[PDB]
Amino acid sequence: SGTVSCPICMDGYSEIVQNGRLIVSTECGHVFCSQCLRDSLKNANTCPTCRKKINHKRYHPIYIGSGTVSCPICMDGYSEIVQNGRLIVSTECGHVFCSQCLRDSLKNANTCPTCRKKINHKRYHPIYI
Amino acid sequence: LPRRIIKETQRLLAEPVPGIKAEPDESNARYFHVVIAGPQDSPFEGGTFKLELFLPEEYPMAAPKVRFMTKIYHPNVDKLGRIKLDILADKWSPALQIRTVLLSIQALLSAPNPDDPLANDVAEQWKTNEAQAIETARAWTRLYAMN
Amino acid sequence: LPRRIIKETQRLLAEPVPGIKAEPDESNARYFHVVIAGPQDSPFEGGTFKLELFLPEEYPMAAPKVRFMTKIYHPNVDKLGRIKLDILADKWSPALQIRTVLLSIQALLSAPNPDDPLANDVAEQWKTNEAQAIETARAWTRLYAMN
Amino acid sequence: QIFVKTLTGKTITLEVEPSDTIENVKAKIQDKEGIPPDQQRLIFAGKQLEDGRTLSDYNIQKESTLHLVLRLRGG
Amino acid sequence: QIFVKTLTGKTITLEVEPSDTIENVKAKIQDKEGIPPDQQRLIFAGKQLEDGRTLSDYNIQKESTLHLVLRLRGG
Amino acid sequence: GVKVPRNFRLLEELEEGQKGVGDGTVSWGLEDDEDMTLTRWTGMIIGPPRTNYENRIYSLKVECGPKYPEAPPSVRFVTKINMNGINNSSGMVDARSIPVLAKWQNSYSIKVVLQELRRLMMSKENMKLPQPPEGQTY
Amino acid sequence: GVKVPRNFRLLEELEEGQKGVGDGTVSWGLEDDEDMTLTRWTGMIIGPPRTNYENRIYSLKVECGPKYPEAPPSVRFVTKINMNGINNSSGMVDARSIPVLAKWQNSYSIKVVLQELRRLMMSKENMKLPQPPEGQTYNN
Ligand SMILES: [Zn+2]
Ligand SMILES: [Zn+2]
Ligand SMILES: [Zn+2]
Ligand SMILES: [Zn+2]
Repeated sequence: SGTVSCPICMDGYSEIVQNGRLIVSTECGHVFCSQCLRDSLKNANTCPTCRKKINHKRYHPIYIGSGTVSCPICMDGYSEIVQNGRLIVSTECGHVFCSQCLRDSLKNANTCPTCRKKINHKRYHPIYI
Repeated sequence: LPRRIIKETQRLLAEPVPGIKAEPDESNARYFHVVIAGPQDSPFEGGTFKLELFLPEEYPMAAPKVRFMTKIYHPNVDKLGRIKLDILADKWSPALQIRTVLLSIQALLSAPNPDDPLANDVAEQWKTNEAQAIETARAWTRLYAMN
Repeated sequence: LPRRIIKETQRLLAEPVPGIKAEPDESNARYFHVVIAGPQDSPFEGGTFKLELFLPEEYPMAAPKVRFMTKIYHPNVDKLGRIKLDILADKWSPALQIRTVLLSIQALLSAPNPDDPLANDVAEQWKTNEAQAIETARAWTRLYAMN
Repeated sequence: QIFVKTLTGKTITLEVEPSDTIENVKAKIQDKEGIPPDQQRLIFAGKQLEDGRTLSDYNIQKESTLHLVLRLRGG
Repeated sequence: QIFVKTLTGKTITLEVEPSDTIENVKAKIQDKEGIPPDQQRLIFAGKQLEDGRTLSDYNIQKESTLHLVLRLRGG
Repeated sequence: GVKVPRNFRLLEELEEGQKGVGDGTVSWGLEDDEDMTLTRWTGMIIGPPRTNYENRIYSLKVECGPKYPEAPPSVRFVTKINMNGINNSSGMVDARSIPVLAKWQNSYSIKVVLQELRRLMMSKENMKLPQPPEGQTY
Repeated sequence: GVKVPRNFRLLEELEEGQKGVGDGTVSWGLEDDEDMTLTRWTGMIIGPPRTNYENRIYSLKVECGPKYPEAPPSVRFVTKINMNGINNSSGMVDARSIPVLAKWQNSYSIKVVLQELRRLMMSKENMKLPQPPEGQTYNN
């Protein structure tokens, strides 16, 4: 709901990338800065936010340009999308989209619209930013 | 100080939660004197309870430490103010922030569990004679939490 | 009418990419008259080329439709102004938006490819006698693109 | 309309009828932020709200503010 | 030897043996003039010649003359 | 809602024409390949079975106005034919005579028009008409 | 770097006390269970072997100031004892007399204090001193 942050160390996005960290996300959709999640993983094996049991390599980096978020396809901003009741989504390739556009992008091809990596219905999950 | 700590401190200063009042100590930034208003239809209710919170360095990694400085009748809070809440020990998640914890403790007051309990004598009383216990709780509130 | 269309237009209107002019039709927003200045040091250079762009409602799902309204000599542009560029056909992805496409077209003039270009005849000359072809291109530019 | 303040401290707004069950509301929260309702604990007036009851039951109304914490057993 | 001819003008002369496959032949033409084998369509005796077969198969023999028609492309 | 500019719509028609359609009993396509404006078009109708028209080829010329497809296109036969609506002197079709031309809708396409004419040949008033010897024109 | 507040520190000690430690020759604990301020600790030492102290049990009262653990805590014997540093009249220990109390540091805790006392008992100047009869107490 605004510019992205990592709820553990509480840095903004700029600030996160500035110092050579990643932004990443669980399979449960919760976002963090890669250090913090690695350190958390050091002590347990559950999502800091919802307690989902991840047990490693059930997370990956994601890529977003501004810090604020917007689906490149429809060109909507966060508020707009949500208020419509759509979901924010990322591919496993780390590339982010509104649920709707992507759903439809798959109906024609089975490749990511930013990079091209093969995908299907399974390979994308919501994120909660 | 780690940024987060400041934000949290700063954020607490910026926007007060209701019935929960939290002022950091002058000598130590990581140390806090805290006041919790008793939740509604508790025996404590319309009560005021002092707590003190400190955070170890490892925090967020290590959970904060909280204790009651006001004597209170409750199964989870022992005679020395030590709180037995799970999110302070096992279930600690770095994502939880001070403000959350605080509310969690407030909440705890509403819903005591003697099912397993720290302050065993009380617990026994609460399961056996809830009505009484509740009354005693109100008593103690009067005695200790009205000033 | 999808918000996106305006925005893209708007930045197009608010900001113009160099060497290109893009005016939407008044009757219909989805329809555009675009004028491309020939690439510098291209035989075309000094000429001005009209194109028309339209986007099926399905856009961006469906690539836009683009065509030359000015007769031009090139392997990849046929007699009717139909352009064979792959990003309009197989390679189309929603993220790209017009502004890009346009520049992609601008490049094409600069960089003619014989790659199943429709007009084999253009192709034939260009592979066989590039020098000639280039001259002819300049000719046609003079003939058609100077007004 | 109801304001729930999330774990990070961000306010999100919901659309509801006082009839609505707590369980029902938790679903709406799950939808927005991705926490299973088992894990959600919801707080108002320093009191944890229970699943079976309704918003009306606790007399929460138009534009009341709700505080969300993580499921805790205490103990 | 055999001669191959165009709609255009040019007669090109090749060196082949009756065993030689059609594919094989097309390669030889490809080499001389630069047209790929799938583009080329070749006609003799009122017939279009097919890739798998041999020159013997069509009984082309004696310095015979062949016509080359090239596919126009409209992808 | 969605408005399709002439040229692009014409292209759409053109592409379909080249593809050909169904029976292929009627076909259309462009009169001249160097025309950017796609105005001059040629059509073909095959005479429907068991009518004096059967087993015959009719070529048409079709012009597409600036306000095509909003306005209907002008049409005329090139092969001689006896027919209601079809001017015998000129081989030109009166707009109003023909229902689709009279009731033109921006949705209609040339294809439609031709089927229309083909359809129309089979009608009782027409099917009976005597026809000229093959291969004359106006 | 990091400085701990009194209150939590004392609990740390307290817990350790209840756990007990090492050979259990020193033992400490709150004098009273109802005091939130954790001010007063009872301590107990066992007289080290091979000295007039051996096989004797000494109780101490320790007070922990608001300033602690930065400042050292006040210490008294309850059981009567002959020992350097120990005020014969009052059973109070002079801070300076004892090295750890004299050279006090926040890091030091009640446990260390007691051990120190125990060790000291073993030093030559002390070990040979005759003691009063078992079970006498200073006034108070
Ligand atoms: Zn972080
Ligand atoms: Zn999670
Ligand atoms: Zn979208
Ligand atoms: Zn991707």
